[PDB]
Amino acid sequence: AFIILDEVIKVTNRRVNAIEHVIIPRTENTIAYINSELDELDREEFYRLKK
Amino acid sequence: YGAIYSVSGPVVIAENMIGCAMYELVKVGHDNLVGEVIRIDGDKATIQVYEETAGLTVGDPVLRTGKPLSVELGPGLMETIYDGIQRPLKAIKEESQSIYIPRGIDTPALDRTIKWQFTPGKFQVGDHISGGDIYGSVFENSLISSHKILLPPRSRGTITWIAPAGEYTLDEKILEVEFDGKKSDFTLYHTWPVRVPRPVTEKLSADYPLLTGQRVLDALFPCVQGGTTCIPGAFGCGKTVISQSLSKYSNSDAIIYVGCGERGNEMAEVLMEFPELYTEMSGTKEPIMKRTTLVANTSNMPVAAREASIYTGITLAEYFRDQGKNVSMIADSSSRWAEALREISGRLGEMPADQGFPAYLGAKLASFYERAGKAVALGSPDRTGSVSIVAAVSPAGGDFSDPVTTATLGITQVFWGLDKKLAQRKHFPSINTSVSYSKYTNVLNKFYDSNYPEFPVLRDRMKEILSNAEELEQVVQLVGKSALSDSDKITLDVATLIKEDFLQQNGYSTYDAFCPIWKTFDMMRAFISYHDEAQKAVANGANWSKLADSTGDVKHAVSSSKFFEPSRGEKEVHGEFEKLLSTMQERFAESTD
Amino acid sequence: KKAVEQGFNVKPRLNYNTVSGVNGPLVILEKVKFPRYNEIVNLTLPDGTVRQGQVLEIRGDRAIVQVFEGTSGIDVKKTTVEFTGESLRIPVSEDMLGRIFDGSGRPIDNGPKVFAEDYLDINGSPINPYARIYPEEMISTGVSAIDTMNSIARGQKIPIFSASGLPHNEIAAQICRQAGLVRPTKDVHDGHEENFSIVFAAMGVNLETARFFKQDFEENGSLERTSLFLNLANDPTIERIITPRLALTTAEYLAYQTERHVLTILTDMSSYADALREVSAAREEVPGRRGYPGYMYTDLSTIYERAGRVEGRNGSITQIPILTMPNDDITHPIPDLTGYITEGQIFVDRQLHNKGIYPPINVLPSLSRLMKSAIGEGMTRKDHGDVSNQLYAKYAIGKDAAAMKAVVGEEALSIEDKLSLEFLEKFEKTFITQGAYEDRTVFESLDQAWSLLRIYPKEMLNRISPKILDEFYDR
Amino acid sequence: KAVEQGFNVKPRLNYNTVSGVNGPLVILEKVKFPRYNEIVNLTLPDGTVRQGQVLEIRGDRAIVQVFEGTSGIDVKKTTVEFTGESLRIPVSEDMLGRIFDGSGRPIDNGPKVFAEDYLDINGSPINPYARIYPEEMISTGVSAIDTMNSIARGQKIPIFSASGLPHNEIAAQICRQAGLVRPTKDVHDGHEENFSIVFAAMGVNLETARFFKQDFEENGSLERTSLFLNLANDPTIERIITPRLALTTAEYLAYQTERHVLTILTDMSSYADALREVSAAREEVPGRRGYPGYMYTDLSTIYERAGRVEGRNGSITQIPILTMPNDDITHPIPDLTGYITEGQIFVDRQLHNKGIYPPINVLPSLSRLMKSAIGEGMTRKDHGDVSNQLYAKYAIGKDAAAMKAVVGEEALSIEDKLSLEFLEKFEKTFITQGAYEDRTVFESLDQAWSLLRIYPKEMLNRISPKILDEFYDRA
Repeated sequence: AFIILDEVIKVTNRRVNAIEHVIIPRTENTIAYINSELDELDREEFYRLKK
Repeated sequence: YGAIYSVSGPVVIAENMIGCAMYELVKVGHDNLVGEVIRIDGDKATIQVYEETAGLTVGDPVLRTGKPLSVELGPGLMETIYDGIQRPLKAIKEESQSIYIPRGIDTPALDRTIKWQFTPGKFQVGDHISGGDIYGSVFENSLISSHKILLPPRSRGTITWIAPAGEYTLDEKILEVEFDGKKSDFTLYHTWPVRVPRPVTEKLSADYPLLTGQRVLDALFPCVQGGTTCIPGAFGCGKTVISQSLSKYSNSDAIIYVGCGERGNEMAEVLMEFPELYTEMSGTKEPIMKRTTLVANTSNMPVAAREASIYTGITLAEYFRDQGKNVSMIADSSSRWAEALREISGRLGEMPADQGFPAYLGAKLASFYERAGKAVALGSPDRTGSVSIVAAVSPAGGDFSDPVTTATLGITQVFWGLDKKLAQRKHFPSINTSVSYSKYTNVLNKFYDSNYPEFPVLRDRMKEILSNAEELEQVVQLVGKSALSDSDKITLDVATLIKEDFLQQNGYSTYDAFCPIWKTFDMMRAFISYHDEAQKAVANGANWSKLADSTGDVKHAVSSSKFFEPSRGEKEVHGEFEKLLSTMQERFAESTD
Repeated sequence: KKAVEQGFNVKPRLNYNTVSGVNGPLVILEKVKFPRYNEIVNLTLPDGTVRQGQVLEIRGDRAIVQVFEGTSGIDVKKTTVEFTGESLRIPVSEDMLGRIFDGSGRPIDNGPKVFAEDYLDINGSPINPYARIYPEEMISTGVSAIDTMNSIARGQKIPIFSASGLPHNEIAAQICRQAGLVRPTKDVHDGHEENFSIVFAAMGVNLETARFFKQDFEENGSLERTSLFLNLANDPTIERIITPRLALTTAEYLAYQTERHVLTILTDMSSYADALREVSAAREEVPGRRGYPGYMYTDLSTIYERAGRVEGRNGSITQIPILTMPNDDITHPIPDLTGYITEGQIFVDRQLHNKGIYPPINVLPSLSRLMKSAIGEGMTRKDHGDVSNQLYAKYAIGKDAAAMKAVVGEEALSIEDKLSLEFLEKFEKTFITQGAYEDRTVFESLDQAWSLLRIYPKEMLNRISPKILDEFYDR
Repeated sequence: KAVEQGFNVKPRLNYNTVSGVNGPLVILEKVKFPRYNEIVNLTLPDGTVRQGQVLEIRGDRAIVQVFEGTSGIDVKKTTVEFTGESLRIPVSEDMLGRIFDGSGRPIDNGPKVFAEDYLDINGSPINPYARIYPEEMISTGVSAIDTMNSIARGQKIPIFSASGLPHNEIAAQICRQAGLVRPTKDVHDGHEENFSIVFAAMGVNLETARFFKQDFEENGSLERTSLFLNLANDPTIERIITPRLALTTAEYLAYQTERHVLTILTDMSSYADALREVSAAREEVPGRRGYPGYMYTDLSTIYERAGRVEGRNGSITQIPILTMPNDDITHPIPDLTGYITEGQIFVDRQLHNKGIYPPINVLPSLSRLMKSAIGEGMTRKDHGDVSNQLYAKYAIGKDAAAMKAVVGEEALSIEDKLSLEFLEKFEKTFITQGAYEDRTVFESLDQAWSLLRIYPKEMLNRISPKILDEFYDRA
């Protein structure tokens, strides 16, 4: 049980501190940076078209 | 009349076009290219040319026909290959021996040299005749034995002369009606605008199942004769197997294939198997081509032809629905149609809605899809037809985020979604059970109660088992199979057995090319019986590992139930399935003690 | 005096053949005389067919008319446009109930015209905030998942979040079929002084399911309380824009002039949003977030806020918008804005739907923000709130215990978890699982919930008040 | 027949009426009846002559994209001469063994092409009824292509790659060891069996142009190839016609001289960049990422010039190479290429980083007509089953590797451990191949079977029991 609990707690701590704390910044990058920039470039191009 | 003022790609602006109307076909250039008016700005009309626009000069004539983009409907429509504008490819190749399509070729869509055996209908001289009335019949194929000649919709009058029985070419006068002083002559064929759906007296509720033959479709997500369906465009999936299955085994009296946005070689595909596929439901080995007309539209053809491919195909399907024939339309990729719409809107300088697609994308897919349902055909005699629209969608990036699928999902009652986890593991037909759906399950309860009373119950049982095991698998993949109860292990094993031996279908095997609905129902019975007996036995203390090892024989029997030849007949196959069920019950009763 | 209409006046209409251009779904006119911005006009095609059009733009002597049912067949030479001089007023009467209208206000039940009591203008003025009063009584639905645990008050605006293929249309049909007032009384709610009504609006609804709504309402007797507003997917887009406005104008008329309690089901709000985006891009506006124009929070607000109960009128409007989440996410603009404007939401879950549970209402995410105002002693039963709370708590515990069932094993769970697995089983497949035609009153649903809660012991039914618990659980 | 009617001299209008210069575009005034797709020759003040193409006409206004760039063009003194015809490339079978510029001019110190006909650029479309389905697999020698994602004579299959990856090496290898599994073998020299090559370089650096030239030198394939080298220092707008020149000459040889042409179009991304530049100069409606909305139609007009035809025993096999700008297949260039081409060969950065050559990634790569070029009469009867099994096991290996990265090796099942072992032996022995190692499809199939023999026969579920029983024990 000590071995199993150590492995399980290590996995849980890894998920809390590295896995989730890297997936969340990756998702934040993806949406907030790149999807917003692509939408912004579409906005600028379509606004130039309208002009 | 008019003269070109501007050319930039397929878009042509012609001046002195003060009389032109919206979506009216015009003859652009000295070659008389086919094009339709898209915008009007006074005397200037924007025209999208349906053929190659190179070589057009400012000032050459543009004569306006006065008719919108129409499709010729009549005998000779069957067994024929067409493009989006319905130019007969075979007739084009015989008229001009060139391997290419000549620019401005104007061969009639339906052959004018074939003499059809015309049998006059009920109506006689002096009888008032209305749109959709069958005033005669024509023997077209050995399979389409009675091609009924309908009076064109939006046309009526008192019959003054009806031709007697005999052989008539497509251009000879058949019926001469008198409306109010204006007198019209009618022939074997008539033209109908591809944009306007063909009217019917009443749209019924599509309540009879369209048997595709794939077990996952006909079992979990069934479609009906007259329904609307979305399929992924990935090959190996239903994109290539379900089309052949519907054309070869389904109860459709006709098939309309619309290959818009098709690749060049994948077009040459469907032009060689279709002439070499045969039917058995007619009582004789007859080619499907007698039931089928193709609208071939490669990707290098003009974008406007790509857009018009779907419309001409659905108009042909409507025309054959108006004769009381259940006709299935297969659209190769409505995503390519959507891209054609996007390109046209780009050339027109319209503001796009999302990811560049035109704002009216959903409206156009709706106006196309709702031309499907079961209907009571216009005019007399009373008759009923349907148009089962079976339209495939090629996903973008492998997700449903693309606007085409999002707009499609708001219209189609049946959506057979794709699962790349199944596609990558080569588990065909690879339909995503979690997200695929069919709103025709409730309508089909009437059919099931008459034929297979427990079919909805077993379908719901299988869906429940698959969902429960899916959540169990997503838990296991992080935790493992150690801590699961025996019942959870049975759920997982039964769902794996289902996915591998009921949902999975070869399609290229004689025993499982077309799984009949009775065989599918019996297989659902067998699999649900396996799950039920396993759960009942484990509830009585039996260890799951020992029970599995002692019942591997009946597990293999359930697995190999799919290997039964459907050609052996419903009686024999059902008897053998009953034998399998009795064997399973006996074996589980033995091993539970 | 009612005889103040002064409608006997005759207003001649000008018809112009001076069409200057055609651009997609809109027609430009070159010499209009004093055009009105939102005026409805009639186009006479050269073939003789007549089409309606709504003016979209008015420049100096120039009016841009956006045409219903497309623009095909229009030429700049022969077509004529007749200017009505008024916006899309709709005919309203106390006997619009039992009538099925197109999305343009034209009846489609083969009946006669509305025979208006008044031609109430569409998209009417906003309710004065000083006139609003807080919702105070429960509107029943016959669905246990909604009645017991997500109770809807009489002025609440609560959407039903869903997705493509989920049975949200059948849930809407069931609600329209079984909705009503809760409290038993000496006189029935079908009278002339305590009456109830339903306005059902379908936008972009498929022809199959539109026929389903029509047949379902005409056969189950709910039609006499229902004014149905069908709009097919192939119907005009401007018609889709005006359909919820027609429904809410009728609901406003009934509730605030006839003094009825009106429930408004606006099914397929996402299809309305798609139509709104199409209309926005028709005016060369540049699309906002996710292609949807950036101003629809205002338009959704105008649709939603036409609800609630008011000071001087005994009537009320309750709205149940139904929107399909595209790709099943809340971050999408439509569910996000609806959550901004509406009180709470009902969730239809795909996971529950695949298990065969109907209605597949996932109650853990679904919330009625002002449920507490719909429940009480004179409002349903004194145990409604704490029974709902206990059901939510035990259902969440059951879901967590189902997670641990495959991780620590069944026997390693606590006694509460062993009870919670079977409570969740009985809950989902007996209480949430309700037949499409099973009408459960709020008290029947409450005592079914009690029968589900009678398996637990006294000690850890801790979220029920000890007075109610000691009066209901122990017998 | 020998009718030519070429002896018809047509005098040419030349215009001093240049109106303006906008990037690659030159706009002309006062033009007498301009042809839409006409080719013009505008002479700069310094005396040099540059060739352009009319791109849009409006009455007397013509818009011309100068292929050699617009540097030095002067409104006062530049004279543009109107040919009255579209672009036509002089074609003859002795184009083989010649190196051409991106505009068709020879750059091998040789003379101009002694034309037998002036075939139109972007020639007329092939009637689909006259096409023949390509079902003759060619053994490219790459086990990552031969076994799975195989190519037939006529398939349009591109190589998807990125910056710094050895796509040029893969294409050179395929050109080096292309050949049928079951050739006709009716001649002692294979003159009808050796593939003719048409290599079109579009804005590509001199190092790899020299690489391809030297590779064709070393294998004697220069006398069977025609090179259209448009380097990076060469003008950008000239990259638009280079693929069309290459495809027109390929059509000449394949459909008129009955040759089997293997067309290679490297950096389709550079061609799409040139299209984007031209569209941006045109102030057009931009599609995704700024690329023109019609880029699908242009890419299709390029690619679809392949396949076989009914009466002529030639073929065109396209292997375009496009550099995915940021390793993303969802970019507009590869995405639109995928919808036109039959599958693709995917060159993975990850596999390249591990030293695997060729770094062909199995999972994204595809051949949309492999299923008909393999079987009993062609290649071997285990081909389809072993290909499907290898693909499935590779996908399972990737998933198991992800899990092992997350939850370690020990927590994996025997399925996953066998999957990792198969994946590593696969990527290091089967996918990994010499730059000059010509593996016949049968050798690759034997290697695939030796690889699959890692798995027990019971769990090779994607192989039919007949094929499994017949081949598994043949060690």
